[PDB]
Amino acid sequence: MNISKFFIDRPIFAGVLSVIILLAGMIAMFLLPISEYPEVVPPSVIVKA
Amino acid sequence: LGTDPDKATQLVQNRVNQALPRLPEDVQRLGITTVKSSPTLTMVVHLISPNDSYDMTYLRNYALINVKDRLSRIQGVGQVQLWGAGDYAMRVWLDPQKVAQRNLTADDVVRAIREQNVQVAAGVIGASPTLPGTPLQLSVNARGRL
Amino acid sequence: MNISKFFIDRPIFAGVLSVIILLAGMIAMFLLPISEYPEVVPPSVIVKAQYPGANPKVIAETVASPLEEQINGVEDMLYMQSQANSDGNMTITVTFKLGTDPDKATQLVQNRVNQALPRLPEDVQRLGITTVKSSPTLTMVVHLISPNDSYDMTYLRNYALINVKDRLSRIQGVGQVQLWGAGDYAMRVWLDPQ
Amino acid sequence: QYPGANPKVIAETVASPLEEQINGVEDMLYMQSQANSDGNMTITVTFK
Amino acid sequence: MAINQSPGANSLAISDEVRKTMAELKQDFPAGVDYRIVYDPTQFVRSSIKAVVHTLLEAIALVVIVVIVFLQTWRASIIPLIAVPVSIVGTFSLLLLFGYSINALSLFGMVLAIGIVVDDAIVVVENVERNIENGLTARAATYKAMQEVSGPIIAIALTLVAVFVPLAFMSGLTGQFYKQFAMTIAISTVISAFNSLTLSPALSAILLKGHGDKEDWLTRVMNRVLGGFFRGFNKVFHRGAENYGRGVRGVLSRKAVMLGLYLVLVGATLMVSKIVPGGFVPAQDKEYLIAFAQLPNGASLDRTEKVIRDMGAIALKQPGVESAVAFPGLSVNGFTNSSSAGIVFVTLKPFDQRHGKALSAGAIAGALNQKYAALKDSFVAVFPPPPVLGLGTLGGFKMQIEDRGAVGYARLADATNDFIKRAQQAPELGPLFTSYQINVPQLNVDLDRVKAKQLGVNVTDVFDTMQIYLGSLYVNDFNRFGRVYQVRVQADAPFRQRADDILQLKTRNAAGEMVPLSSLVTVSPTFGPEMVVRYNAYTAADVNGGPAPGYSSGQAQAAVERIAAQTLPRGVKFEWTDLTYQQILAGDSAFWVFPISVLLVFLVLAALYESLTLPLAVILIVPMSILSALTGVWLTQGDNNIFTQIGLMVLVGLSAKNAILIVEFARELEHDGKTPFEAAVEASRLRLRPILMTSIAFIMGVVPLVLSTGAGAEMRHAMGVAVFFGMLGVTLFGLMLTPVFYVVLRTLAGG
Amino acid sequence: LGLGTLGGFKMQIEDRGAVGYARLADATNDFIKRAQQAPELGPLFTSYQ
Ligand SMILES: CCCCCCCCCCCCO[C@@H]1O[C@H](CO)[C@@H](O[C@H]2O[C@H](CO)[C@@H](O)[C@H](O)[C@H]2O)[C@H](O)[C@H]1O
Ligand SMILES: CCCCCCCCCCCCO[C@@H]1O[C@H](CO)[C@@H](O[C@H]2O[C@H](CO)[C@@H](O)[C@H](O)[C@H]2O)[C@H](O)[C@H]1O
Ligand SMILES: CCCCCCCCCCCCO[C@@H]1O[C@H](CO)[C@@H](O[C@H]2O[C@H](CO)[C@@H](O)[C@H](O)[C@H]2O)[C@H](O)[C@H]1O
Repeated sequence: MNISKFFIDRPIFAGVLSVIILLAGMIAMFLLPISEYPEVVPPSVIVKA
Repeated sequence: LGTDPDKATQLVQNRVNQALPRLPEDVQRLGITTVKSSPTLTMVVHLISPNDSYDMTYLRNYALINVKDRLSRIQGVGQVQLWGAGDYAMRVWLDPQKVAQRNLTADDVVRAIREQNVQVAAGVIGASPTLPGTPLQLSVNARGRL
Repeated sequence: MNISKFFIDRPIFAGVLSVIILLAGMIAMFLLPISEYPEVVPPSVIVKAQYPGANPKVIAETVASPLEEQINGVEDMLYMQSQANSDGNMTITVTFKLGTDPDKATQLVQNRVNQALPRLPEDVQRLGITTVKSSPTLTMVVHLISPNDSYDMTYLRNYALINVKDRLSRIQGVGQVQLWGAGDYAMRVWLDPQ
Repeated sequence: QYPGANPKVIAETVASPLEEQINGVEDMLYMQSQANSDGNMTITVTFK
Repeated sequence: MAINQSPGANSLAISDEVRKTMAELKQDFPAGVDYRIVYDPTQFVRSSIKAVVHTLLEAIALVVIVVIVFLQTWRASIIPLIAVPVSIVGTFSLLLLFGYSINALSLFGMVLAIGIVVDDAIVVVENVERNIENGLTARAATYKAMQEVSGPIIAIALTLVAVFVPLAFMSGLTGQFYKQFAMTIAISTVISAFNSLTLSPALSAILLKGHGDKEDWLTRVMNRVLGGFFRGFNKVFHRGAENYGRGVRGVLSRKAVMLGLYLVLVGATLMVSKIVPGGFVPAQDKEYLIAFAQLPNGASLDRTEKVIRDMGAIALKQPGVESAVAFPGLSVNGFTNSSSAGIVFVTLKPFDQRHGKALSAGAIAGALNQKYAALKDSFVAVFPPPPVLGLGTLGGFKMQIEDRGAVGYARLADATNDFIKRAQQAPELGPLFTSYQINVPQLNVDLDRVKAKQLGVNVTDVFDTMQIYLGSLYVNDFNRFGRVYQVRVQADAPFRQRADDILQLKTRNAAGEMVPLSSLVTVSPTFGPEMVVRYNAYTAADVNGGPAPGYSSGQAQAAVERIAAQTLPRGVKFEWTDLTYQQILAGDSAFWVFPISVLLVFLVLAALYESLTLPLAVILIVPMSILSALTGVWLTQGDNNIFTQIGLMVLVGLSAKNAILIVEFARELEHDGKTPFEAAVEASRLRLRPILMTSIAFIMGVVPLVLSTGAGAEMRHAMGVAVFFGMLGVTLFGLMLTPVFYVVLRTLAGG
Repeated sequence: LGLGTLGGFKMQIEDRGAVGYARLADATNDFIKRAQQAPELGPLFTSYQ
């Protein structure tokens, strides 16, 4: 009922998975939307005359 | 919350368009605008005259002419809003005593402005179809707007 | 590592999977889009307006210029250009960022153009303004022809307009039928000003 | 509405220009206009 | 009638339906009305489809041939025969799921993928057959061979994805093309891997004959008919294998000398990469030319229709020409209407048709240009069509000089001609031309406003007279067959052909007196623009130009930008607008795509070998295949266009696959207690045969694309010799250098 | 709601060649009478007046 046996014996493989996790996070870090809050104010439309 | 801003704007635009002919003529002539509110304020930039050389209407016009559309083309900028004095207009400030002196109504002067400040579709000389071996197609220019 | 064990022992199971792979591939083959190239040209909206007789400068400044004032600053706009011609036509091409949805862009540009619309001369308004998504992908060109000069260009265009154009426009993936040629039929009154 | 106008007049001066413009919208299945003697004009555009 | 298709449409379905509809409608045509399918570019994609289908069959046959020669069992050849079509055909379903399409790029992706899928099948079946030749049974040898390769199969799939999928994430037009190539190849690679683990070994377990059990029906006849050939090829193949073993031993002895040669060759790769001129999307005969006619400024449309008819007749007498599709009045600037300009699209006969050597699209165009040069009423030039309709320039720029400060049409024109005037000095820039014209003849009409109003004449009456008579007002609609058609009034033809026809027009004053405009207006000659183009809400003048294709765009655009900063007067700025403005927005992903992909392949390999250094034994080999390919294109003096680049990419992938199996084999041999030297040699000898099998399959596929004269064999041979040299180098460098790297990295592993 | 006797069809006789409303009714009535003379259809009604 334990997976970690496989990775204990192959530390480079474990590192490869973790480094890939790290690289994915770095790419995403530079693609994310940035703002002070999320979209919490309900959208509205405005008509002027 | 969570309604899509763009479709909501489109629906309200369809409805306002339906309403438009019920409006008075003048509101129609000045126009209606229907726009999605972009609630997220990134920053506010002011145009300024630090020694009062140029006034609020000059500054708003300059913003409109040189700044607003470039900022609005920055990526992720959804809306640039000008807040300040009114935009430029040619104002004619009637002296109603004088207007009556020449026995004129304000209606009359307004008609004069409509008569004498108007573009012209001056026409084209030698345009198709033409009969002989007419050599040139010449468009006509004529000052219409002041 | 024997991931292959289960199938080495069961060749029919393995064949069944590959025949499923194959069958799905053939189905998609008959459902896929076919084209010469992918969508590479950034989408654009086109606004068209006639002002007959007006000089290209008059059209540029009293027709095109207000429309651009209203269009300018639409979301995802890459750039825009208007073109006024001495034959009185005005054409604005608003190009959007690649990956914009053409339909959303056309709806935005249509709203802006409507805002500007009362600013146009009465004659330009009366002839009408149109705003459409450009379909950059040319599938084929079909000409109507009069091979013995029985009928003239305006006749041929009228025929295309009446019987031919809409049948074509209804086909399936046809996004636009565009007629290029002489003008349509009209009642002309040619004054002798003398 | 075109109050007082004859159904043929409505069909030909109201319905016909509107349908000539509507014609060719994307994914349009078909369209029908209907002009009534009480002056009403109704177009139904059915889409895919 | 131009029919334009929607996104995600079916060119073929649409074209067939149009032709069927036209055939049905022609049955109602009044006598004297007909239709012609003037231009049907969907035929292009159709040929590409045939190109794939035929190339697939050829390839399947080839691999079968190769298998029969090397493994000398007809039963082994069924393994590719089924595996390759299943992989390629299966790709379409995942291609659909990701909302891709059958376009020319994706079909080319598939033809390149055929190589990778065929290599997969060869690797699996050769491994099983090799174990059988070691005396095992089909089931047992299939088990052993699959335990030998199933790990490497998964790792190579991942490595190929790591090479290709990052390419799909580039920006702009290049990105949009690579997206098609790479997604198609990646899907095929994943599917082929899955088949390589399930269907190929199961097939070979049930079909490969073990020692014993021979002759059945066809094997006996095949040995009977081809035994002499088998015996001879086995003899020569045996000889080559031992000489190769000697060569590996020699290079492994002088490993340091080998490293020196490798450093030299890496330099040569950089040099040839910079010596071969860059390209993007090569020039394709699209079966028509565009001739432009520009008459003297302000000329009438009747003069233009005469020039256009002459051009058409001249073209119709020119060989290879099929039709003259003419538009008097059509301007190249915007496809809008001009009086003095027109276009004839000269459609050419089909490429396979009587187009011969001297009768080609470039030849036809040059001849038409020479003949049109003797039309003196107009400037005429016939140009080759755009390779992709919608983008044009193909390694050149266009920009817009903008009047931002109400500087007027005249001063803006002066500024733009001054910009062209400073820029033709010598910054490698070319024939910068413009289309901004402000000297088309015109008429200026001066209305004395006070004088009109003293004569009782309204100024709106003067202008309305001018518009209705000279500009033709639209009045209202009239009904005809239930449809609306526009009544328009205008002065008649004789009464508007001529400047002082203005003066003979009469308005009326308030009193009822017809005042002629001879008495309230002056008509004078002047000059102006015919088309006003306003770019980004600024009146603007375009200038377009560029360097030769063996120069890039960025240096040229730096030159124009500097020149404009030097030359443009006050209030007259400029902007870029097209492919160049879109590139300037792009952050050139490539600078992160390639590092990311090499890092990803390194990690994948590191997991497979459990080594931080063995991945290098694969990665260090890939520059060499680039060299092999680039020298090939250089030896034919072609360019590094995106097609040849995706070819380069598949070549790096193939070389990586071969290296990965060589290195993994050496590693397991070393884990069996072999010294790195003997492990490298034994692995290289073990993998030699399958590598040769794939290489020979490709080279025999390249032989028909070299012996195809008289036909459409420009791009056939153009990628042909490139693939020959790419294959030669991929094999040579892989077999002669991966063992060397293995021993070097392996004896630089600890201490 | 929205099916209109699905075990049936509906069709459109179109004046494409400027025939009269009267001549259009003539065509429809000829069609209805000839469809009664073909023994495969049921009762065909119109609302065209
Ligand atoms: C094993 C390797 C195979 C490589 C496969 C290459 C891609 C093949 C694309 C398959 C075509 C899918 O798209 C399909 O194309 C066919 C013609 O082929 C179109 O067919 C259309 O043109 C043909 C012209 O001969 C007509 O006979 C047909 O009745 C008409 O509908 C279909 O309407 C469309 O659904
Ligand atoms: C795009 C991101 C992808 C992230 C994931 C990348 C992971 C890459 C996986 C590649 C496959 C690794 O699979 C691994 O293969 C090696 C072969 O070297 C096997 O190991 C092998 O070598 C050992 C040496 O001690 C032998 O004794 C053994 O008999 C054999 O199985 C592992 O049992 C298997 O688990
Ligand atoms: C199976 C494996 C799959 C492999 C996947 C590989 C994916 C690689 C994705 C590369 C992404 C390229 O896409 C590009 O990313 C960069 C990364 O910041 C962004 O670029 C940005 O980065 C800089 C960082 O200082 C910002 O300051 C700047 O405003 C902008 O240029 C772009 O806005 C985005 O378009």
